[PDB]
Amino acid sequence: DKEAAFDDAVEERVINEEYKIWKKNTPFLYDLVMTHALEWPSLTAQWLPDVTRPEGKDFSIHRLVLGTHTSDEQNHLVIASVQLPNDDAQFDASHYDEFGGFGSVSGKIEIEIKINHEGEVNRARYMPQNPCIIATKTPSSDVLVFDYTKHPSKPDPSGECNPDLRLRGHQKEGYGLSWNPNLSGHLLSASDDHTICLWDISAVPKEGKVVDAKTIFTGHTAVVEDVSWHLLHESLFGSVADDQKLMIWDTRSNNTSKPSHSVDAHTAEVNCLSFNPYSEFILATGSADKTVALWDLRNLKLKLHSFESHKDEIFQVQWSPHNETILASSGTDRRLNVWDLSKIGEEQSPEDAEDGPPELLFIHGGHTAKISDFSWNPNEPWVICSVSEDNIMQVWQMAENIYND
Amino acid sequence: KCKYSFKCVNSLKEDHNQPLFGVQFNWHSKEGDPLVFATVGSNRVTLYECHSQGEIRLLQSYVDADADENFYTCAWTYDSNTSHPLLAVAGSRGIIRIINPITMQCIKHYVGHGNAINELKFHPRDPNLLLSVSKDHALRLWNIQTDTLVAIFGGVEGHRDEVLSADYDLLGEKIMSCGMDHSLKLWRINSKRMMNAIKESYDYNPNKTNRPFISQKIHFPDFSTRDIHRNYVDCVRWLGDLILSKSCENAIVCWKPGKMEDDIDKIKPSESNVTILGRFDYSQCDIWYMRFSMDFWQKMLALGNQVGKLYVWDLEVEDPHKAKCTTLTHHKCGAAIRQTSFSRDSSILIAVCDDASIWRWDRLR
Amino acid sequence: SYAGNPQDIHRQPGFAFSRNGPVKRTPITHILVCRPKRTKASMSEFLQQRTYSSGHNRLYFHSDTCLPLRPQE
Amino acid sequence: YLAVRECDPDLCLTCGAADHWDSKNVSCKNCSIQRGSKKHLLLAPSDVAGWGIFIKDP
Ligand SMILES: [Zn+2]
Repeated sequence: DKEAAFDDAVEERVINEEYKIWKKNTPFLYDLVMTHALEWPSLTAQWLPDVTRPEGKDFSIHRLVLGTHTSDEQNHLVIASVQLPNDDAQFDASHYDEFGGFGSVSGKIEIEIKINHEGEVNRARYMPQNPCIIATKTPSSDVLVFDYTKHPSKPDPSGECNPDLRLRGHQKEGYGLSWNPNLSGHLLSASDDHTICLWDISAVPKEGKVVDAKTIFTGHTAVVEDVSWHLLHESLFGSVADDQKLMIWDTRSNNTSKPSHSVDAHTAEVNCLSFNPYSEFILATGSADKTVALWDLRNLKLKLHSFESHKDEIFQVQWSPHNETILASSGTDRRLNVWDLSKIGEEQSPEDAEDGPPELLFIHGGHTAKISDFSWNPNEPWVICSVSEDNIMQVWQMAENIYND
Repeated sequence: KCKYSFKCVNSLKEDHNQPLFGVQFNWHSKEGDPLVFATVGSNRVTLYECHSQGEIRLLQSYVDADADENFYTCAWTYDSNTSHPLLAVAGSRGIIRIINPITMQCIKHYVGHGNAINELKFHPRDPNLLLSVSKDHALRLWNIQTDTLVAIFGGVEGHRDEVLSADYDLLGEKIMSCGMDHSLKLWRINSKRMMNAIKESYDYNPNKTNRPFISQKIHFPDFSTRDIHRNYVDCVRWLGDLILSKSCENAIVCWKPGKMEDDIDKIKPSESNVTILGRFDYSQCDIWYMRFSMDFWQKMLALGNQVGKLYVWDLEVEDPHKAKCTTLTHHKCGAAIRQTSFSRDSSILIAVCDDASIWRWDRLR
Repeated sequence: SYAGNPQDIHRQPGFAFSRNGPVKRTPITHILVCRPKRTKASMSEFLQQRTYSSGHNRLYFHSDTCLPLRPQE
Repeated sequence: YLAVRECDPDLCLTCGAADHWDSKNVSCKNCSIQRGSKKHLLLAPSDVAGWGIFIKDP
């Protein structure tokens, strides 16, 4: 209706004003503020583990996998390289321009390899064991696996580049993908066709254009939105779908219909799931009920401190690997809330209660559209790469001053 | 001496109390539908709907006071596939807004002009073509259906200065254009290239093509003249095959291009002599940016005056206009009239003032 | 002002910022907070930015007229 | 260069001002303006005032 359109316009105006307000709290809450606007709109993010800090160049060679989610103009797959201020940050150093601590000019966000894609790029999950290979999800029934080394750079004015490795196991459009850090290969994808499909990958055949699905997990009644493995144990993973069940499935269980863990864990739609390597028991999951709840593997029936801070469906959750009791979540409410456990179930001052739950520690509000993906940096302590639907990729580090003394 | 007699019926005023420039009737309303007219002024545009028995009522009002906006033109048109009237307003920032009173919401905005739009007219055969004369020393033709710039009239030898106003021929084949360069240069739309461009714009799709629409820059006009008007010209009409352009000389000269016996459609571009045939003379009409609108039947031509008087003319009797005709005076006419509009049936005439105070008249009929 | 795609700033009414679908744009990178000093409270603070940018972060126009030049063009 | 001059095609022969007329930029860098080859420029609202030209390539 006309009133609905006017309300949406007012909402967009207020979102813009809130984002403008949030931009001002960059230094007092973050260590670095790096936001890059990709030409092709970003739908996913990742952090390559490559690093290089040469003498005389204090920056570290950091690579991040961007995305491409425009309708159809020679669809690509962007891979760029970024830097880091390092210990010698040198904010001014009387010579900042590149800066005195890292590259602040010329190739700040320069693109290294741009392999052409066929359709849309949903996820850009790579294999940490062999960072050369990168998998992609497309609206078609097949997945795309590329290689930024073998494929030439400087794309020609053409399209439909052959990735030499297409994983065709799905039926409808997909939106999930995850690799196995423990074992090279073993990529699984959760799609919209009420199921999650996994590929063996690993030692894929040379020029393996046609790749069938090694395994398919069809146990959720409603549409799935994420599928993530377990860092500590590679023999199980969790499947989360719109059906009110953040199910966890153990691999090699000879049961593709009944998940090992069948606890509902919610009364509404659920669209996110992840765990923590340092804290194996900690496992945050996102949901439409705006009540993302931490769970323990040993005791899942009992409900721990449900972080009552979301306001919409949550599509992406991830706990910080380096720390011990740090978790985070993001979804359609365009907020990246970072949880905490030390303050959970403990007394607090009335101001702390007014600010929110003590367990909720950090919340990131630097998005205008729905959050597509977010991930911590394996090398840097607090650097996080979060992306939205407004073709904005954000690289920032949560301030560690709160964890002082 | 004339056979017409209009009488004042009703009048009103606007909330914003600012000068009103452009006022036109809804000629596209057929019989049975009561007359409806619009008016502009300041940052708040207003409509009106006056019934019989000397009663005027307000239908709708709008406002655009978000920024320092202004409005000058109130060209009337309609949508063929929708069949609701539309009103065109532009100025200040130069954005052309197509207001839809039926749904009470703007339909389209046009940007690209280097300054404020001064006048607007609509093409008779195809009601979706708008003649926009911008102040950036150029004139442009807009296709409303596709929202594309059909042609940019002006260039190497076109529109040395701002084009104040422009008109259309009776059949829509030849286009006149006055301006501030003391020039009555003319751009025909009769060339085969004009037809090709119009057809391409009709079957154009900006989404389909990556390249921008190839507008036809008509640098060289087909016919231009300077000697007719010593000063800048701000009004022009097409009395059949003749020209009824008007300037600040308190006269609307009725002239014909070229010699006497030569056909107008066969005039060579190199012609450099003009002849004057008619000239309607009044007084106290030396202000700038004021427009006149004649009746559809061409028997009536009216031009508002700054003092407050009104003039009507007879343009159908044998030989060009002569004698003195008659003048219409209102009891409460104190401001400056900037535009006048008749109805499709020659029975209703409304004159706007410099305070958005419409004065509707009615003929005996 | 609007912090999204500059292409939607001049779009026609009924379609500007309507979020109908993906919109192509030019590449750009922004840096404004280099490194906080983590200093202490100072009264003189109560009593320059020099941001870093790269690439194209605006909407361009055609030379002939004021028609907005698309990134695809 | 001392005289601040271009390279005449009929005089400066082996320099590169005459060979390969219908091609890209010649070896001699003192012939770009004679060939008419330049760098692409764009138009946008200037961050200072009015319009400004932003070069597409470094
Ligand atoms: Zn030489």
